[PDB]
Amino acid sequence: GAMGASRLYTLVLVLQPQRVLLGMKKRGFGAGRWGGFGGKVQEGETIEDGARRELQEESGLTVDALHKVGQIVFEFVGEPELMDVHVFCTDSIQGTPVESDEMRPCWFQLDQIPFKDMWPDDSYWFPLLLQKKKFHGYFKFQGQDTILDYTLREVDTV
Ligand SMILES: Nc1nccc(-c2ccccc2)n1
Ligand SMILES: Nc1nccc(-c2ccccc2)n1
Repeated sequence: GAMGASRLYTLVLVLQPQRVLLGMKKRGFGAGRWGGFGGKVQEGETIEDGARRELQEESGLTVDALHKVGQIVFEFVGEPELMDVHVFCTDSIQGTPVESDEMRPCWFQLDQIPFKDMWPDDSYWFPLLLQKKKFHGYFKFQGQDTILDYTLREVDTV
């Protein structure tokens, strides 16, 4: 039948030549994992404005200019609504990251990407992000650890 309805999310990676900024989620769904900064797009908000807003709210960083790098759809067994995540990256920042109620930030060298403490799907698409290759992906999860199905492709245009 019809593909499930999806909720629009953004996800932002601050990716510099030698390091990436990640936030450890302090509470809720996915708590205890390092990831990018993101959340739900609000009514009337452009996707990129939502991405900038999520970065500011969760990390304190203000950036003008994000680059679209990928789209990932997440599905969780037992929940009919999908997560439609638009992924962005920026290399140029001009402030300091701060701990927020949602996220605790640390910088990671790019030979120390903390995959063991990141969502399992990141092992597949994060390498494409690091190579500056655009991608579309889909991951079906049983709970937070187990992938039952996934698709992934490199694209020329997101
Ligand atoms: N906590 C939780 N657990 C399972 C699924 C979801 C979900 C959220 C937004 C959109 C689609 C699914 N959220
Ligand atoms: N990379 C990835 N994979 C699956 C789910 C998530 C997620 C993280 C925080 C909040 C909601 C979903 N992130």
